[PDB]
Amino acid sequence: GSMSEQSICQARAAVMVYDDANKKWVPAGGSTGFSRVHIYHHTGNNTFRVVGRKIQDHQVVINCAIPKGLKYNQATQTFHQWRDARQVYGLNFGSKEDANVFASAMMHALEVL
Ligand SMILES: CC(=O)N[C@@H](Cc1ccccc1Cl)C(=O)N1CCC[C@]12C=C[C@@H]1CC[C@@H](C(=O)N3CCC[C@@H]4C=C[C@H]5CC[C@@H](C(=O)O)N5C(=O)[C@H]43)N1C2=O
Repeated sequence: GSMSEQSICQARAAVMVYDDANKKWVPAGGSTGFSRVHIYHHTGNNTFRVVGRKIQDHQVVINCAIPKGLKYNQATQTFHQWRDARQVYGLNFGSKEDANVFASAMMHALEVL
């Protein structure tokens, strides 16, 4: 938390999860809109996670570990995505600057893990 984790970036993005059964992206957490998406570094054990909160109502729409070896796909300059055993996640960034901020922090996490 506040004492164990440190934010290494903030970026604006609509967070989406892939509905594998329907072959469609769905808003993470149930409602379409932009979130503030952090990567948080647990400095103690050198782990990272992605945490995003809807700007409007503060709902946490994503909270997922970044595992070592993750393949992070920059599909376009403003839409990046990744997978784990359970979900495919997509970040539709509000600008290329946000995309670069977040990708730059994710790529750091992946090299230091
Ligand atoms: C082997 C594998 O798993 N491959 C993954 C990718 C991957 C590769 C390597 C490592 C991890 C991963 Cl994750 C894969 O390809 N995946 C993950 C499931 C989703 C998808 C599969 C098919 C569709 C084709 C279309 C494409 C897609 O979704 N978009 C294209 C460009 C961005 C464009 C942007 C936004 C969203 C807003 C909704 C819709 C729209 O804009 O209307 N849309 C889009 O159309 C978006 N797909 C994918 O990304």
